[PDB]
Amino acid sequence: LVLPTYDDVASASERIKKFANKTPVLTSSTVNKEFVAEVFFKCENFQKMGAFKFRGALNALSQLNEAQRKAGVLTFSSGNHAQAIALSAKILGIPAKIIMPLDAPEAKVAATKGYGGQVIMYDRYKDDREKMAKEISEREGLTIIPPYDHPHVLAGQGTAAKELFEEVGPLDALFVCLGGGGLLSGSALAARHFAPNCEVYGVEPEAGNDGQQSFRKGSIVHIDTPKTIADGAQTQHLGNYTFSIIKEKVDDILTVSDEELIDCLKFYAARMKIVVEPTGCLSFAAARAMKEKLKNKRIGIIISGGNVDIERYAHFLSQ
Amino acid sequence: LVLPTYDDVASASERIKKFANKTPVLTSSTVNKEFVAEVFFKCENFQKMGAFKFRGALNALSQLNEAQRKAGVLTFSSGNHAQAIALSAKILGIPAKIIMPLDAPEAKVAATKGYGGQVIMYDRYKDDREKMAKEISEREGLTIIPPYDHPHVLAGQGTAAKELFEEVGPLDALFVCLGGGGLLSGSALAARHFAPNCEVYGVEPEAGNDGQQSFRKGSIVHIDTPKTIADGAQTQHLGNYTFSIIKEKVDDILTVSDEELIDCLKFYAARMKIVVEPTGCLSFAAARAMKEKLKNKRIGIIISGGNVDIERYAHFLSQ
Ligand SMILES: *C[C@@H](NCc1c(COP(=O)(O)O)cnc(C)c1O)C(=O)O
Ligand SMILES: *C[C@@H](NCc1c(COP(=O)(O)O)cnc(C)c1O)C(=O)O
Ligand SMILES: [Mg+2]
Ligand SMILES: [Mg+2]
Repeated sequence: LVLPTYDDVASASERIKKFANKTPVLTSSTVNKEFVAEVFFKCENFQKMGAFKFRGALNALSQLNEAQRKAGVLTFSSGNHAQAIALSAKILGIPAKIIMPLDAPEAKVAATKGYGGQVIMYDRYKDDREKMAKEISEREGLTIIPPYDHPHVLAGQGTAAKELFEEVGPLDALFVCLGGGGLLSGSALAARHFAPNCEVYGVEPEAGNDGQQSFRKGSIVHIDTPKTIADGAQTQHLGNYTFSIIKEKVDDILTVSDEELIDCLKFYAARMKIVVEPTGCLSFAAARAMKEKLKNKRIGIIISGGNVDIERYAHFLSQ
Repeated sequence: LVLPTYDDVASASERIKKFANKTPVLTSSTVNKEFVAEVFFKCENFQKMGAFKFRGALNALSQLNEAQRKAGVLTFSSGNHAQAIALSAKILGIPAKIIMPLDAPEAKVAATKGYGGQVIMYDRYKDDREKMAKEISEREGLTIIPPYDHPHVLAGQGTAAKELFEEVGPLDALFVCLGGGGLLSGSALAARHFAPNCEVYGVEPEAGNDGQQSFRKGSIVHIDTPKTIADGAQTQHLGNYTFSIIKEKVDDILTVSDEELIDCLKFYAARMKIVVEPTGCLSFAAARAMKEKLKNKRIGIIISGGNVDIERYAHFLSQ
């Protein structure tokens, strides 16, 4: 397995520079005073299509040759990669078919269809979406662009962390949300380059801690689809490419409860005035849980996305 | 009445440069495509203490001499000026007494007390807060720093628009929220300097359209405290300083219903991933109402603040 390196992340910055947002970095006096540290939040919830996924989607599709682009692409996603792929595809004039979980946030399904993506659904807790993807693409001659286990995809995701380090310099610790591992693996590549001594932390919801288990065990652990509000991290196992990198460049994998996620979501709205989806609350929820360790340090927090159904979001804020 | 000019706004930029945030400017593809225009949002909901008020408070208090600072200051506010004054006062070691409406968002009262401000309350719909302010300050020897009708205060507020023009250049139109007129007057001064031909629009909630009435009539119109969710724009009349400027440098005053505000609040959360308080939704709500007029133009939208009680905010999002 030929693994991507930091070079690919740097090259990805160039391919997306034309359409991606150089998301702002926010800081909070309450957080810094509370943590007795300097905390920097990379806001991918302000990225095109509301999440960091646009980076990986565009970097991947941009490397498709003329025949591939015209032939069309296929992907499976919990919603954000689906939107990112649809948007990127429309921009490049590429036909796109997307396989989405039936219980995906309606806002994610709607944006995907609006961007021009043909949606097909699956049962997140019982269906084998990859098997569906493979067969469909094999039968229709479509190029599969995985939501995370692909060199171009993960290298692209790493551009967010790249921008964070270039804007604020080396950090003592970096917290990243963890689903399949594309964001974490890409971020780890950036971290090792800009700050080789940065502690890189992956964060998964407690019910879906396969990644953590894999990291401890040394091999990929498979679990049944986890029940959690972090709808963007219900993966059953890590990707092969992503795990190979996570295994060597990640320092630890933490978990937080849905309860902790909700408190974090309320914190973001109330104190930082931003809308963050549950999955985007993993990194900060974990950081809060270990504030004692972050005293007098510089911490980076990746805010992966803000795509939620408003009705659902209002409900969370009400807890 | 000696009116402040753009010079004061420029000098205010210097006095606050040490503690104020140079809030980011956001743009949205949905908005630009919907409006067929380039729309720039100045996010004061990311300012220190969650609103644009920090600018005017700091600029004013920074111009207090040693005796005045030690003597302490007093103010009356619906909540944001209260927080801004409290924060600014703590930074400068100034004792601060604040008069707040009993039905002010609990988050605003709490932050004011947390910043170290002594709070005293009044009945927004029946009490004469200015009379209370005058007597209390006269009896205790305190310097009154008005929430808007004061040269330093309004000049300070104008620094947000100053940053907006310096960052994106002249605009065809600028929408600003309107309560007492400090933000609008200050913004108008900045607009006339950076883009003398910019259309400057003030926006008030329909029930509290005294400002609009004043602008048409040519004199200050007084109304009973308006009932509206725009808790930051329930002023009964415009300030003397602010109206004198609004009268000469503002092109029109528009109104929007609370219903329109709620739709705007949901839009900000859903599409732009930011938390905006009802009062902060006036400017954009109006702009949407006249999109036809903004076609193929460059529009500036001031997002004045994001201070809301989460419970209340969740409730609005649920409509
Ligand atoms: C790819 C998947 N999106 C997931 C997601 C993550 C986790 O990313 P990784 O799966 O490990 O790469 C973190 N935050 C958010 C907001 C989202 O969506 C998809 O959408 O298909
Ligand atoms: C000063 C007052 N704050 C009001 C406010 C406005 C309107 O400002 P002007 O009163 O005309 O200067 C617009 N948006 C927000 C969010 C707020 O608070 C106060 O807090 O005392
Ligand atoms: Mg997992
Ligand atoms: Mg009014």
